[PDB]
Amino acid sequence: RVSSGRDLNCVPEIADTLGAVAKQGFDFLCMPVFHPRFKREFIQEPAKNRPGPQTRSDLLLSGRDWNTLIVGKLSPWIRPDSKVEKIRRNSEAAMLQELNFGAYLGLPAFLLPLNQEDNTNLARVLTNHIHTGHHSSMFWMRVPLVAPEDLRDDIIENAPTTHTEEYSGEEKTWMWWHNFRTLCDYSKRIAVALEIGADLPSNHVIDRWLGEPIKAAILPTSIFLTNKKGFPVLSKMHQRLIFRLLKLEVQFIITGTNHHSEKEFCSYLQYLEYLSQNRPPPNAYELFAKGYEDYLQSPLQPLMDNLESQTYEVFEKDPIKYSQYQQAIYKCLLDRVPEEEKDTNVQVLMVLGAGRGPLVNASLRAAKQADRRIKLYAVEKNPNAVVTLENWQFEEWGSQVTVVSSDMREWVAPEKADIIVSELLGSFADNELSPECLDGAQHFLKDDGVSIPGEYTSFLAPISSSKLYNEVRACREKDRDPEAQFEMPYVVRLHNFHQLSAPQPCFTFSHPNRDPMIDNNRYCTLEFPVEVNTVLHGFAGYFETVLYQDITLSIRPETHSPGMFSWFPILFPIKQPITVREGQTICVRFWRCSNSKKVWYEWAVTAPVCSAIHNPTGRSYTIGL
Amino acid sequence: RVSSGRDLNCVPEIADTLGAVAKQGFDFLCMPVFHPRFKREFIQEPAKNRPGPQTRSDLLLSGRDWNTLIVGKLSPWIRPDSKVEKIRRNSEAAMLQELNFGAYLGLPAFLLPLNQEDNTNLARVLTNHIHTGHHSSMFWMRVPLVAPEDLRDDIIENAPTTHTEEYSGEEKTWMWWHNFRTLCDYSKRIAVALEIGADLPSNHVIDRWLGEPIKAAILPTSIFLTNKKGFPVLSKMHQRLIFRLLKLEVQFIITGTNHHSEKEFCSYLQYLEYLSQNRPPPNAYELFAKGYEDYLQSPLQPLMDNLESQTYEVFEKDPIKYSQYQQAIYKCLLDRVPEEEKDTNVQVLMVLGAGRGPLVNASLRAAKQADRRIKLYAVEKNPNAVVTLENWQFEEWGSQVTVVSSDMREWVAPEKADIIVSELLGSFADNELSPECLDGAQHFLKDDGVSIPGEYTSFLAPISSSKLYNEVRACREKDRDPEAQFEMPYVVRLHNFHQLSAPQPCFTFSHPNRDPMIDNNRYCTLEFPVEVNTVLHGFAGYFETVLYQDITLSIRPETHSPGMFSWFPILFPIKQPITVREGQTICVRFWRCSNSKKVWYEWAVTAPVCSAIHNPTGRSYTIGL
Amino acid sequence: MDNLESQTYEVFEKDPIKYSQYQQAIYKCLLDRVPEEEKDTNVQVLMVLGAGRGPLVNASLRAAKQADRRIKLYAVEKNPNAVVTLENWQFEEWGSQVTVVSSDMREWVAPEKADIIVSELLGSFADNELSPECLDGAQHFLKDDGVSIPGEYTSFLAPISSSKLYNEVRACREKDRDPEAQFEMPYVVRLHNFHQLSAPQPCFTFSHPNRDPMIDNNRYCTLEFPVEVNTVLHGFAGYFETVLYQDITLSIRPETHSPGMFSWFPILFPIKQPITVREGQTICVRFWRCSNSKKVWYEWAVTAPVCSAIHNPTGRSYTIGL
Amino acid sequence: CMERQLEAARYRSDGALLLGASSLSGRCWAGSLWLFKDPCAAPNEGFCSAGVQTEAGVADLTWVGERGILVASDSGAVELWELDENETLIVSKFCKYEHDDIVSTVSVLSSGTQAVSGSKDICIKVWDLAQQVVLSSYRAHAAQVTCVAASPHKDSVFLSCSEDNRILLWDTRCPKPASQIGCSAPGYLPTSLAWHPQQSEVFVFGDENGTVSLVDTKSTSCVLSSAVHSQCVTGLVFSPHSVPFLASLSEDCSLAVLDSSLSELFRSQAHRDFVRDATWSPLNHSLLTTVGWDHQVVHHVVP
Ligand SMILES: Cn1cnc2ccc(-c3ccnc(NC[C@H](O)CN4CCc5ccccc5C4)c3)cc21
Ligand SMILES: Cn1cnc2ccc(-c3ccnc(NC[C@H](O)CN4CCc5ccccc5C4)c3)cc21
Ligand SMILES: Nc1ncnc2c1ncn2[C@@H]1O[C@H](C[C@@H](N)CC[C@H](N)C(=O)O)[C@@H](O)[C@H]1O
Ligand SMILES: Nc1ncnc2c1ncn2[C@@H]1O[C@H](C[C@@H](N)CC[C@H](N)C(=O)O)[C@@H](O)[C@H]1O
Ligand SMILES: Nc1ncnc2c1ncn2[C@@H]1O[C@H](C[C@@H](N)CC[C@H](N)C(=O)O)[C@@H](O)[C@H]1O
Repeated sequence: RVSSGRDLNCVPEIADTLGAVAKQGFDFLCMPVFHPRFKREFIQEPAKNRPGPQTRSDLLLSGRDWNTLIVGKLSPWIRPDSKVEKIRRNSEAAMLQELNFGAYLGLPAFLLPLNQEDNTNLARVLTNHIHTGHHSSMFWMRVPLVAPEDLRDDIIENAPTTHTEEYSGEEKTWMWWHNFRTLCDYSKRIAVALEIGADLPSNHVIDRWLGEPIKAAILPTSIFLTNKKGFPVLSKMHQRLIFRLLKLEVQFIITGTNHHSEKEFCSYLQYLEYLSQNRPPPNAYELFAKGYEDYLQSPLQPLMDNLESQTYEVFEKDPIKYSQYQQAIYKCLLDRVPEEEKDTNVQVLMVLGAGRGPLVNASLRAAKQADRRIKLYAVEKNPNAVVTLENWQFEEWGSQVTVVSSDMREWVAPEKADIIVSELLGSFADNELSPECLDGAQHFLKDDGVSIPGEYTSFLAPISSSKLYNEVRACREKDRDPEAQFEMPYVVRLHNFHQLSAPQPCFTFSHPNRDPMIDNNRYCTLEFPVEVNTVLHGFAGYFETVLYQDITLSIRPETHSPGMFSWFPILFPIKQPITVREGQTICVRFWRCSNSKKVWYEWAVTAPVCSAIHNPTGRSYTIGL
Repeated sequence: RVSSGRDLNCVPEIADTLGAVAKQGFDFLCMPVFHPRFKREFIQEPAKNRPGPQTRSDLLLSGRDWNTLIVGKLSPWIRPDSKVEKIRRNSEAAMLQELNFGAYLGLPAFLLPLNQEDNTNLARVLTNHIHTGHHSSMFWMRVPLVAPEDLRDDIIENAPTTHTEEYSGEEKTWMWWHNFRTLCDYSKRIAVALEIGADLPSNHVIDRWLGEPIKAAILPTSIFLTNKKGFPVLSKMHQRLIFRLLKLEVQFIITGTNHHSEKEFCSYLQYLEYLSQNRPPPNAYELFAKGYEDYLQSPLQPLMDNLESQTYEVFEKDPIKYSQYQQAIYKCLLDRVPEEEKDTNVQVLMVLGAGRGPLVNASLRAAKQADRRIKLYAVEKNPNAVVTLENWQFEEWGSQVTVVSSDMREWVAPEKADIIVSELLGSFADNELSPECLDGAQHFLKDDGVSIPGEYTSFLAPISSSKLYNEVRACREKDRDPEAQFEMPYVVRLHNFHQLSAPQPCFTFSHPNRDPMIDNNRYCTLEFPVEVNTVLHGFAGYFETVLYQDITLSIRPETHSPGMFSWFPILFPIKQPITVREGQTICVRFWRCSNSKKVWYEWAVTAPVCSAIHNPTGRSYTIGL
Repeated sequence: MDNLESQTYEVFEKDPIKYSQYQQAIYKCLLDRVPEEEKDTNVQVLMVLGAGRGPLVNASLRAAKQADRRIKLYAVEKNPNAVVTLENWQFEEWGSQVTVVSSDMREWVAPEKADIIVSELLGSFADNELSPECLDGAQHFLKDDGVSIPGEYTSFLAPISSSKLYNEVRACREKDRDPEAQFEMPYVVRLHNFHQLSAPQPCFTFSHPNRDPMIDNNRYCTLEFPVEVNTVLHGFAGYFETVLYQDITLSIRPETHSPGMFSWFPILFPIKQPITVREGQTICVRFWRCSNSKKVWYEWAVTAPVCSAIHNPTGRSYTIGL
Repeated sequence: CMERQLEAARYRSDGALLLGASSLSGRCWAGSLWLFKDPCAAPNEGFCSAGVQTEAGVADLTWVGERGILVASDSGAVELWELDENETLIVSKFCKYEHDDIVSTVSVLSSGTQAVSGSKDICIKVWDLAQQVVLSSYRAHAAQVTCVAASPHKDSVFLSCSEDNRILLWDTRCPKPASQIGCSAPGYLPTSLAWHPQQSEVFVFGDENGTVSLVDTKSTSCVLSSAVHSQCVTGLVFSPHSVPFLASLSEDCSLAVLDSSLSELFRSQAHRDFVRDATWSPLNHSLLTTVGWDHQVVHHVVP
């Protein structure tokens, strides 16, 4: 089901109209709060002293109806950016007046147009309103894909519509929204009511709006086509946009009169409902992620903290990760012990970081699948999970499994391993110190021993997203650097965003690592070719890992392991957004750094302009050894 | 219905036991998370290397069961404050171990006893736990009304129980809780599980616990009596405490074995249910307030801000305030115009701050009740309510009511008033600038004109309440003085608190005020005789007002207008709690201060010790003119 | 975690008592370990752990041609900047009699074992520079009968009154941290405008070597300070004493203060809130020394005549980096 | 099958061995009772004479005469189990739920018809075993009761001790039955008690700090004392000899044997976990059997 409203600019009686539209199917109504034609004067007599009432009364609706059903509209004569001073001052005062009234009423949203380039003063007035008191309305800025001036009929003899295409020009309205939103300092209270036209502009004009805070999409009746049996429908290309807009999850708004006289207004609506009924069902991943879109998590401190029982519970339900591990253990066993040795050869297998035991069971299943014989150690530093483990090996595993309560960097192993098995991986691969952990453990792997994973690689992609930029900004805390929020990565199910270039490999680690001198520090330069205009707000990180041979796990979108929900992407913000133009290269630099106590990342953009170096010294973010 | 748990110290099988107690009626279960008798060693070999498992497994319950049904218990051998070093160190390590395990499990609460005077080290260990990571359990400290040493049978020949009563001594356990809670710096995560004994101590010992954060009350089976037909019941005096504890709203915990063999455990429970079924129903006030207990509000900025439509809505429903006003207007009319003048004399009545019109209607009802004739002005500064008003006088009132949109301090009145009517009052009477507002309006009241209200008086009482002290402390914001929270009053429905002395009048204002030189500033000294031991955390303010003659409104508890919910009490905190002893006097000083732009209060305690002067200069809190 | 600056070594190298006290300790130890008949046959291995710019290495050398006995010297130093001063010393002066070693004493693999380790790793509260942890990880290279100089140290506490210092602490509030952190860390301060409310009492004690079966450097201690005036408590002055060798000591405890020794001022441990104390009352204070593998810290609380909050729980405001 | 944590070991006059044990970890927290006519076959379950599961753990037990077993339960119950006619079953005679918390200690008074129990609920109770009722209930103590010990020869006299630091001498014949006793200055918490089996006037007590002390009731004064252990002293057991030796068990995992002036004659490190009980053979007076939480049953030879 879709959530949709009706946009009207004529309301003779409020009770009637609200009823009529509710009957038709609408969840809400966008209407004037003052009569659209009622120009008021605030300075010059006698007009200023116009006897009241200045509008209709709050008593006409319940408090609840106001809060849930009505979206305000700015009166169309209010022009804060007019070149006539008097109009500029009546508008300033009238915009305040209408905005104060919506707040009085408790309206949940309020519409204002960006229908021209210069909206400075509108922005200033609204900013000022936002910083006055404690009111709750969203502000939806009504912006079109295509400017009215670029949409007109070519029917003026001495003013032809300019034929030669301009890549920039056709993005003029994104820049209207961009400047406005910058002026108002990215207020989380200002979102987009994107107006869809009969002619879509080019892709690139529409993608432009990727990662913006679209709260609603406005559909004029006029853009609908007519089918065989006379019903309203949309072009194939319009449908594609409806689907992208449903995926984003926005509210639809029908505007204009009934241009299909044969049926009522609910017909338009029923088509939208038809469209959302008809989209693909949520896959397993999408169902897990459902509640988590653009929700920002501090990544786990994997060593200094102990995971909670319910955290092991949620991830033990991964339908792919463990069966992939089983298959890696399976293939490895065969490769190391020939059929003639099968009953003579007992492989020593160590699970390093055994949690509640799923990788120990997967090992066991791998052995009576390969039909080979294994001795198991289950090492775990978290003494709370060790309780689950030791209760497992008494009731089930038996002396085939030796449970070990300690850090893998610490354990004095009674024997050496044929195979070490671990999953110590975060969304940026090595961000849980898997390298440092497996390094200090490897002295007990036999000279020909295999590590599973054998290797992993992280990847980065630049992204656009005002929404996420604002989620980060909102993470400012008392009693720390006021900009620290921006100098740490976040595990996040990236949703309202645009990825600006394809992911490129960042850091790579191999196990075992018999480098003469082991160094886990890294420095890397990446150059991301960008072919759109946009604003950079951060870098999505992902990873890939080679478990064994051709058995892999991946959260890189292009090669994503299907069904695997165990890792969302990671986000590395930058303090200040950076404007990038069509055909420019974004250059970014990442360092992995350490000392004996901790590991951290530091990053900087070097083209098309420089950012500050982020997180120098792990000043805002370290990962505890 | 009551919410109650079972306390057990023996659990052979978890699934069985949980079921059994759920059957009996219990909402939750308090049990050991390790075997109570299982003393572990952490330093000396060989005991330290005891093969595991260290306890039973998380798998035995669902994640949800752990989170909602189980309250942990510290093992009774854990003695962090022992005089034997080795016991002190095993206990430190074992307390950590059990506390980490409860957090792993996601338990909602965890019990620890204060069963002796010195709990410093227990406090330190727990504080340290609280400041390690991000876990969610409440900690319930199990404290008795009466210490075990003061409860024993007098059956030791050469160690008699001391007969002569000590007012202090019998409060020894409050001081156990107090020191502990001070040590842990008032953590909002530490609350009281108060253990009720067969013999209650004196009132004064029990009142001591007034205003403390009691989350549960523990009832041993042993304290219950037996009735005619063999069922468990409690003494009259125990019932009184149950009622006070229900009113506070806590969770009950049954502890001990079945000492009424004739019936099952649900019998004890059914008595508690009987008790809460049998208490008085919520009066009208109590129903309005239901959701608001100890919830802190910033008071309204009455002049600089405009109230919202829903705010007028909620208070227009007051069943007493307006009918009291009507009755004042009624009596005044008769007193000013004799029966012979009745049809000849038309009284000019001005409603100053008319909101959505209820006091205008009450005036109108007062006129055709007195059967006298009136001309009405309805002045209102809030242009949004003016919309409601002007729609009222077109549809209903007619030219009998002249709606005026402006500030009463500003309006040039066409004629003078016989009677001004206003309700510009906050919970501390004059904290919405009613004095300043009526002062600047009075030039248009006739020389013999009446103001309704004629006068008002504020009142103060010192209070005890750790809960509220903690609610204030938690109001610290970024980007302002870290102690400002304490230098402003809060409108709050005071609930978990103890009032230490009876309210005493503070500031008084009269209208009209034809003082040759008007001064609204005030300075006042109050001396509050205290007869209990306690800790002072703030001053509850209240008020009384004389509408007309004997027609009053009041939120002073002793003279509270019944049913009137329009005002909760006000709270004036102090930065630092102050210890007061039996028989001491609390001295407090309040100033009302102003300049041309704002009004504020400044306060200081001067006995039994001084506090800092609060809010000097209106540095943290002013009321805008 | 930090390396001292050249001018910091400069100022303290001028102490007219500390080094001549060390010399005298090294002197007495040498005689006690090698008899007159062994004098020309016996060469004592002496290691200076934390050698700075070399004064304790020179004091050792003076101690040897005073005792007229023979020594082999290692000069270990973790601060590579002072190591420059040291290595320029052993080329121009000391010669192969002194082996300069650039590393942490907890890290160094020693070629031989020591007869005597010499160190001054002491702060104003004795062990507040991690001398225990440092000498613990070094002791595996002291011979079974080897002597540590210092042999032991003891910290001391006294409650104090001082509004001036209470206000100096309060004024140490910084942006971007807990607004009360100033009060949850100690300060090295030349206490001047203050009143000491009770006589200093011993707090923590450490011994070297420490062949405790299981080494534990954590500590918990309760002190009861009888007060005989009315006043307001604002903090605890800390001091220390150390046994270099036998009867050779250093001290900043006022009653037994080493004359002329300016190398250490007292330390101040504030409390967040002043506490009123009355004639004849007892002030009770509790200190803990705490650690993990990365850091060491102190936590403290007053328990009588009223309680304070526990200060610095978790090293939340103040740790000493390992 | 037998739970790992062995709590109690007592020889019957005929040489057969009664064993008590709890499950103090894992899924099920219960206990069991075992009879081993072959004492060298302990603790293999197949080679036992009798055996049964109890509802909850066993904190303490004691023989009642020759066939009765009196049990201190985690559940708050004191229970009496009866040995079979054949002595091949163990059958529940009574389970009485009278304590509000773990029953920690139990002892049979001289005439074998009454018993005293001690609890974490701070109470001490006197039982009629024939009647299966609580006769008396005493809240003398101010913290959990650690040990109750009947006198050898008088049904109304017994020792008790608590974490409230009181050692109490009791005599149910007096209006005020208990009387506080012990060393000059209050020392460390009393953790174990044993009357001298010959001089019915003297006892020993163990403390939380590993000291064993000798007390005259006459002198109300501590005669001798020795630091026997490096950890708490959980049990004290006199030998059945004319001049009795004293066995000392501890959480330091060791057993020691001391003479009447408390000098060390013997020490055994054999256990690798807490030593929970000692019992001297009625037959071979130099053979001493200890059990512990390592699930070891050790037979010692004492010079
Ligand atoms: C969606 N969701 C629901 N419960 C959650 C708990 C933690 C997290 C969480 C928080 C911070 N970082 C992450 N991601 C990186 C982790 O390495 C993911 N792995 C995935 C596999 C795994 C297995 C056992 C125990 C922990 C884990 C964690 C997840 C997400 C949760
Ligand atoms: C329980 N509740 C539900 N909605 C509320 C809105 C404001 C408040 C509120 C906030 C801050 N101070 C107050 N109390 C002092 C006010 O003077 C109460 N009067 C009571 C009468 C009245 C009549 C019309 C418009 C406003 C008012 C406000 C109330 C309480 C509310
Ligand atoms: N250095 C280390 N030594 C031992 N265990 C570790 C170390 N680092 C992390 N761990 C544990 O490794 C586990 C890593 C988890 N991602 C995997 C849990 C389990 N293997 C599973 O797949 O469900 C956690 O339980 C950590 O507590
Ligand atoms: N100086 C002022 N001039 C005019 N109106 C004011 C002034 N101060 C406060 N008010 C209005 O006075 C009203 C005060 C309300 N407490 C009463 C509302 C209404 N009389 C009622 O009882 O429901 C609010 O609507 C304020 O906006
Ligand atoms: N663990 C350590 N290993 C090596 N050197 C250390 C260690 N800890 C501290 N130091 C050095 O020890 C010296 C201590 C100073 N107080 C003494 C300097 C010199 N001994 C003098 O008396 O002037 C400093 O130079 C430190 O850098």
